[PDB]
Amino acid sequence: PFLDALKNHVGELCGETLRLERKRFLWQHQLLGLLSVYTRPSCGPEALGHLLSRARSPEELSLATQLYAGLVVSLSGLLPLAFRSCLARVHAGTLQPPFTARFLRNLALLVGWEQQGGEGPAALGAHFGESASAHLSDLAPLLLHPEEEVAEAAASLLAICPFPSEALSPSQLLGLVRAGVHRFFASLRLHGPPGVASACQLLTRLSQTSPAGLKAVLQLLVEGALHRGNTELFGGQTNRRHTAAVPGPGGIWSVFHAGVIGRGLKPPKFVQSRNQQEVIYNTQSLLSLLVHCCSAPGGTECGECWGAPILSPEAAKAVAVTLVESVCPDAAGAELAWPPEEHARATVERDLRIGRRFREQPLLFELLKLVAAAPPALCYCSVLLRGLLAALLGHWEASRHPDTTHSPWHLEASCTLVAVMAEGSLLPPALGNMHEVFSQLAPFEVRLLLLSVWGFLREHGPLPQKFIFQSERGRFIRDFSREGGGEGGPHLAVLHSVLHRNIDRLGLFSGRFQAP
Amino acid sequence: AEMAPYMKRLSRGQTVEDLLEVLSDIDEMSRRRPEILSFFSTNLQRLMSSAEECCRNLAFSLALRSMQNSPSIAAAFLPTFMYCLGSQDFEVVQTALRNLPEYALLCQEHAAVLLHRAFLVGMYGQMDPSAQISEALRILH
Amino acid sequence: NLREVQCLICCLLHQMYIADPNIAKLVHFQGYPCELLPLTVAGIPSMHICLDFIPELIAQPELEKQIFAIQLLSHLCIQYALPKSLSVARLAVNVMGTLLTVLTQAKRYAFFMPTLPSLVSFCRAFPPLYEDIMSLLIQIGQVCASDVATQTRDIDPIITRLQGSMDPDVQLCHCIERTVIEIINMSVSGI
Amino acid sequence: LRSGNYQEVIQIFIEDNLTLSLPVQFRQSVLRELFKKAQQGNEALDEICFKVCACNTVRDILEGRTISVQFNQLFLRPNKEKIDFLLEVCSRSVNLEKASESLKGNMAAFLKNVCLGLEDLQYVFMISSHELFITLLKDEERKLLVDQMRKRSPRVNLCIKPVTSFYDIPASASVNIGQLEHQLILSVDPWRIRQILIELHGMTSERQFWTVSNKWEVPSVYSGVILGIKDNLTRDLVYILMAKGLHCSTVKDFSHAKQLFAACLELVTEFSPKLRQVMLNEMLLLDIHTHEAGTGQAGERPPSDLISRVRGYLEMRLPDIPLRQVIAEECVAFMLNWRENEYLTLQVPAFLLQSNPYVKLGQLLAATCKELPGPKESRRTAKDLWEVVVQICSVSSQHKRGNDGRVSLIKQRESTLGIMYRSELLSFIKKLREPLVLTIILSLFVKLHNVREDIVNDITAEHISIWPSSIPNLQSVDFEAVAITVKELVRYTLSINPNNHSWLIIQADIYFATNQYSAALHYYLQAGAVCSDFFNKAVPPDVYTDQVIKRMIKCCSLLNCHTQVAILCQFLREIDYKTAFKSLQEQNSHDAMDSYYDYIWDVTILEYLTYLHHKRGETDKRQIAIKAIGQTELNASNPEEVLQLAAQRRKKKFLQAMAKLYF
Repeated sequence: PFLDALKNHVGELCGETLRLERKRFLWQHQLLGLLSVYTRPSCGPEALGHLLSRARSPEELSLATQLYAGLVVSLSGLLPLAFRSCLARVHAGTLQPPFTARFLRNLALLVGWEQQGGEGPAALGAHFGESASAHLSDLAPLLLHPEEEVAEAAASLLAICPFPSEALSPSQLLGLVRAGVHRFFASLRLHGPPGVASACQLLTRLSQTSPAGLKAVLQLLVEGALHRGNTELFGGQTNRRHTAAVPGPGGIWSVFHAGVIGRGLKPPKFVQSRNQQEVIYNTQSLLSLLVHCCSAPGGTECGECWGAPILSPEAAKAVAVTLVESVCPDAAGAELAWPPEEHARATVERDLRIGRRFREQPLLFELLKLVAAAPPALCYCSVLLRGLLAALLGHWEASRHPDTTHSPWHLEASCTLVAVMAEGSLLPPALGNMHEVFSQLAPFEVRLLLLSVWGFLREHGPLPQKFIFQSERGRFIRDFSREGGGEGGPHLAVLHSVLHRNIDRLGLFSGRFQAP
Repeated sequence: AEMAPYMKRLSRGQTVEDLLEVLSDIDEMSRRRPEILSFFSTNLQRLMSSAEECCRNLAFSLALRSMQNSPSIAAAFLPTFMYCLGSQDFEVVQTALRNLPEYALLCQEHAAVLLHRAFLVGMYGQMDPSAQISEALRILH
Repeated sequence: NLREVQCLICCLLHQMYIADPNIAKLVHFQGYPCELLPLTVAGIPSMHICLDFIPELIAQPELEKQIFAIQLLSHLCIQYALPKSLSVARLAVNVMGTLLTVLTQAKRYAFFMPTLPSLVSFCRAFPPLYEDIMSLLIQIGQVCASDVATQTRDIDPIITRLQGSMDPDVQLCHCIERTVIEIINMSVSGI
Repeated sequence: LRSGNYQEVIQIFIEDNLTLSLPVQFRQSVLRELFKKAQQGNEALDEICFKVCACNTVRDILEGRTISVQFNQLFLRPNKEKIDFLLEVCSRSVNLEKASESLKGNMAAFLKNVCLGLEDLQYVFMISSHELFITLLKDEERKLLVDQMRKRSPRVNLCIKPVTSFYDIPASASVNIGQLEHQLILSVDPWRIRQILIELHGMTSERQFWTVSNKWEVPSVYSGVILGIKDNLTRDLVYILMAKGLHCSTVKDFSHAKQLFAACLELVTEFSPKLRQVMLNEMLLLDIHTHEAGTGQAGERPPSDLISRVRGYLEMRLPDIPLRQVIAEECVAFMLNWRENEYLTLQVPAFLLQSNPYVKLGQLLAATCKELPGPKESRRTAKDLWEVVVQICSVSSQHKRGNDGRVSLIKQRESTLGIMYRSELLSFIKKLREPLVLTIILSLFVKLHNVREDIVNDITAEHISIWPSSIPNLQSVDFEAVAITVKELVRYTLSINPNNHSWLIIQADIYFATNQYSAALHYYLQAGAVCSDFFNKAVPPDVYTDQVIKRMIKCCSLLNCHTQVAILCQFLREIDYKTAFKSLQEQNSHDAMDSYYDYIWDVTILEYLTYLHHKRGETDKRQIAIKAIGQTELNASNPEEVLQLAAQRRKKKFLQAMAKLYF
């Protein structure tokens, strides 16, 4: 009778077990142990769940581990059933949110404690990792919880929880990708760059899965960053009162006006306000997450370090493709070979649209630099570079100012664009070092230089090929010796004529354009 | 003592044959003297989310009859019913909606969250539960 | 002191409406803010004859007139529960379904955002419409769900099957789930 | 740069950091040349390259512009010298006695986010011990940063030893009995258990101490033979150690079970060799499960001595030992799992091959496994496999003398005209992990489900169809049993490789045949997401065949999503305009109408949409259709490359949108 009275009194029994008295806790702990050994269903998963849903200190986790160790010698299949009971209580209307936040924290501490040491975790055959990985689809939506502590605990758990050795089903893979990107953006908004470690760890851990997961992570990560709800972090974007004030001009005479043009004044117009430190450091956090995701496996620890790990030319290709998708979805000029100059006068609407997109969100330029440090990648962004270049050509055709510093953004966009295409091994080093004169020229002069750039890309196209995969230190290299043009003859001639005009001011910088 | 071997078979059961045969036996001996289903609560919870259709239907019918004996235990099968309503097997959800209005009456304190989850499962997931939830509404008053 | 002015104005409007119903029809065609819709319906008895032109008001090509007709009909059905009110309520449900068939996404949001509490009022007034009401909800729910899948979103509500200036589609989905919550809690506490 | 004195350039860049003199774009150009000429062949430049990158990024963070992706690239693998040089450059870069408050704030924020970027703790330590970091931040934020850095991987301490509420010097016989019993139940170390047993038998007189824990379980034949030892101490010891070893093997504690069975081995040597051979069979069980669980699918090979001992166990043949069939289960499962296609016909003689049906089924399955790499028929093996599997799924009595229903194959579990029961067949195929034999068995059960059970029109997909078509005695096989076992086999085979497109297609077809259109659409989309990298590339036509796309169209149509039907029927090799027009004519769509008009690329279907919207009164969806037609991307007379590339862009976006909705 004592055992099956405590069968339904186990709730208060374990509730007063966690008090850590002088000698009472050992007595009630053995009472729980003999209870869960005795009872015919089990009553061990419920006891383990109650010890896990209310543990707020390391020693009561320790008592939970002693309970499991005392139970594993007799019963079996305890931890999976305990986690089923816990997560079913979480997803139902019970287990009020401090309890589930605490439980997810205790689970994170336990499964992190497994993946360390070996004197203690190998003694208890708990297998917290496999049991936690079995419930991963049940555990992903907890990143979407309204309470911040539950979401933070779930983020820490999913950051530390190992994946199945079975690999991961694509539906729950995609769902984990959605949970990761949303948690990254939400923790970036709420806390900041301190507080995204769990989400970045989860995203960079399931980015190193099968490559479909890598493309999914990169795509959702850098199209969610350009969404309206998240682009503010990375840069940015009656009758009574009518009749009370109708005296004088009315009366027995007609009113003065004839109507209202629209609904009246067009608002009072909104003034956007940001601070640059948060902008630059959220950008730093996102580019750090991308450069972790787009990096190769590595893990060799060879040499004396001091080196640059490779960025994968396939991950940057995915980033380039989804960036082109986000900016210009059109397919009129999707060929990677540049058309003639006069053809730029046809698709001027698209060029203005890419110019507007680059002007509104600075992060696009930043992403181009990410595309830059993987030389087959920026070739896929030939449409974007062509459109932005054509917009800059239009601006310098329409410019009437004597000096190019009167338009800040267009000068910065031109110099940044040619610098990025010089990063991506598209232009020669001789011709790619021209932007340092752009700050002190005339608009027609920088126009002629950009037409020289356009003509060079006509003559030597930005094809995915013509890069050799040099294998001793395996990277793609474009060597400008063997194309037959080398440094652009007419192009460097025009650029040298540009220098030879403004000798008065381009004196010191004439040494950069010397022949190699 | 009279219920120990059947529940030992139910707990240590791997194949569909053993579970279905024990479920048939317990249904047969629960047609008369139907107060014996109080012991089969946790195992009926575990087997109610089983993927085979026949044993799942037997477990659901036994759970509903166990409510019919004493409705004070309907607050204990709630997490399993919520899990069956929101699982990814696409047959547990349909068997849950088939038994939705009866359990909606038999719970009557947590019917709001049950019907709420029914609407979101039928709304976000493309299926039509409107008849069952509306019938539960009309007989719930 | 606000209530005294409100009831005095209600008295004057009742006298003017019983003087000639054409003014009442013209005013309800013109429209007034919805926060007056309880006060105007509870306080002016003459709004009973307002159930004569709700079929005519709901047939106008203008859209905000249709939202006003739906809301006014809902408050009238709360006030006066008649076979005429139930018939015009069924007509309202059919009109909302037909406009669900024929509406552009932006116009769909603009039409279905202010209406949906009226469906709570319709369901509270009349039990025999429940499943019909329910059918409309599930339909609107999943079509909005489909719209959520059309483009990327900043909240991803599809995987949120557990419980400011946002995307209109997730706002419409949230309005649908809240009006379902309101219907269910109305049904539970409705005895 | 012309000569090659790069360190001199480094101190110029430090002086420029101090003075803000040189143009920033010149420094970026110099960084470009240093990276490029590092890539031109010299390996001695990466040090200078990191130094100049650090100088450039500290210039950028003084003047408040962005952090380069190269700086994030060079701290993928941090080191002591890298962070030391970064701190040295940051210390030389700012003069604290004449700096503005904005400069100190920028340097402190840069140091803080560099601390956040690091993952290993001692780097956070010596970057927090620099005098610059202490001076530039007040102590509360420094302690906050250190606290959140140590919170990432806490050194938690948990005790594993169980509760022992024991009081010293019990001075009582029954109390000491209880203490030694509780210690005996909890102990896993066999030598300690031996100490408990010898002391417990020493103090007691004639009490048997195996009936002291009812959770200990021994197999029936082994329990029969193990109670035959005469001495009490040896009975209790060998019984409870072998029970504890079996329970530890059950609960995946393999090393402790190895030690327990090793102690059992060293102590059973004296009494009998029959028990010896029994417990070497137990050793074989433990070794097989340890190899299949520890190494797993990532293990290189069996260690080639376990193969010899299982090879022997299949030819022990000593008739005086008890033999549980689960040993032979793991033997045949291990023989089929690791792809040894040589113990099928040359070895394993018929001299009691036919006694164990497990061996016969594994032999027949391996015989069919070797046939497939032959572009040739030779189909005796597939024929007999087909016969033995249609006979195992057959009911014995034709007119059912016992109970009139055939459905009793799932109820009676007797009366099978096979070498084995169907439940043991599921138990056998659930222990196989090799993909080729699993997909052989899956194609077999798919074919057995596709024999017109009463009438069926939708044939489930099958990767190979080499089995005999006509079935003799079709009334013998119970077909609801075939449906149940193919659902078991599919859902198990998803738990062997969830990223296998053919199995996902099979699951989708089985859901489609059972009128579960939503799940069928989910698994079809899932297969498309397996084969193409979440629709980034085009799905190959060997996965989305015309039958598969037509089934997806039917699933979308029966779920009342008609714009999706039109878009999905653009996918076919010949565009099915009839079903498109019939679907678009209806007025009860539960999917979106206008926002799915961006995923269309055929002028004909948009023409019909405009006609339908003009007739039926849609004055606003008509304008959406006009805007879609009037695009300069979907014109009929574009070059073919432009049209096909716009088509594949819309295919990618629409399939991703479907994977957004379902899946």
